[PDB]
Amino acid sequence: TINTTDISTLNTFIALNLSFIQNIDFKAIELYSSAEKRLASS
Amino acid sequence: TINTTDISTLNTFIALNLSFIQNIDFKAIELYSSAEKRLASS
Amino acid sequence: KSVDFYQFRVCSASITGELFRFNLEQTCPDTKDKYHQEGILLVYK
Amino acid sequence: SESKTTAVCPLALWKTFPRSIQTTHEDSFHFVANEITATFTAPLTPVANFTDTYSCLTSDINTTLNASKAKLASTHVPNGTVQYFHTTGGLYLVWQPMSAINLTDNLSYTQLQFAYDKLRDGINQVLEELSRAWCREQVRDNLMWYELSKINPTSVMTAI
Amino acid sequence: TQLQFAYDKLRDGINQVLEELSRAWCREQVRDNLMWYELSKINPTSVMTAI
Repeated sequence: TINTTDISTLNTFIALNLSFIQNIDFKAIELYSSAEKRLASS
Repeated sequence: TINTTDISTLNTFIALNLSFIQNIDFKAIELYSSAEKRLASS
Repeated sequence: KSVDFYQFRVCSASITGELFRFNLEQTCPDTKDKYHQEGILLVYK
Repeated sequence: SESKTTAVCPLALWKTFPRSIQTTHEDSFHFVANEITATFTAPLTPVANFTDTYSCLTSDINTTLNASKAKLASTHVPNGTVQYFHTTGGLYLVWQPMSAINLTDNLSYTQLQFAYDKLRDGINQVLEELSRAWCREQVRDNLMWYELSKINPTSVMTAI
Repeated sequence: TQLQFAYDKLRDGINQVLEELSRAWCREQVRDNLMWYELSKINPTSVMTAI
């Protein structure tokens, strides 16, 4: 009499190794600095 | 003796015909051209 | 006539039926790679 | 008095990017700047045929490129010559391809393009992974059907 | 407007691929039902205990 854990167990899983979607934070950007905007007031 | 290719072979598949998001280019657009901006005048 | 299983029929003749074999060699090829060319990039407004 | 040339040059540098994965497309390119989450497009032809006429920048672009590649030389080398492109929005792109060394206000649409490309890449990759896994299960199912057909092939033929 | 356009294109593509996948999986599901029916012809008790 022995434990069932000692007996090797085989498994048949075709591993559906997925890959989820990471989350990015969209940094707000701009082209022309406010200093240049003032310099363009002329 | 004959070649193995002579014997017909069945195809018991389930075809996973898919489609891939395609790729598109976003043309930059605008509403009022520069001329009307000049038309602003006063 | 083999339209459907609904109609009663008897089909046991076997004289010159077409021959077929099972193929056990097809497999899924592994995915390719991507060059992913890159370098230094500068912008100009 | 002073000539228009050598006095004012209508282009000024905005940002630099050491890492940018140029990816081709059907009829255009795609340059990615993950630092500000943007992507730029350009026609496949290097339309900047005569960037030499913009003779001002010739000086400093050499200097900036030298500084950047001096910083980056610990892991990368130049795998070709540099070129220039003119995007649709109006900006100008200077590209110096590099290979890693072997140890042995109208800018929103750019962000939109970046997000769309990211989603497209992710979706296509997961689709490919799922397709490969299903194909492997399909070969397994074909093996199972072949094993089961050893008893009575007529039933298998009528089912298929 | 451009945002709406991109979102609509993505939603359409995703829904279409989901529909195609569902149809293919249903076809394979009918095939698996037929296979289970064929396998149950020997020892139906095992099939019933598994289901």
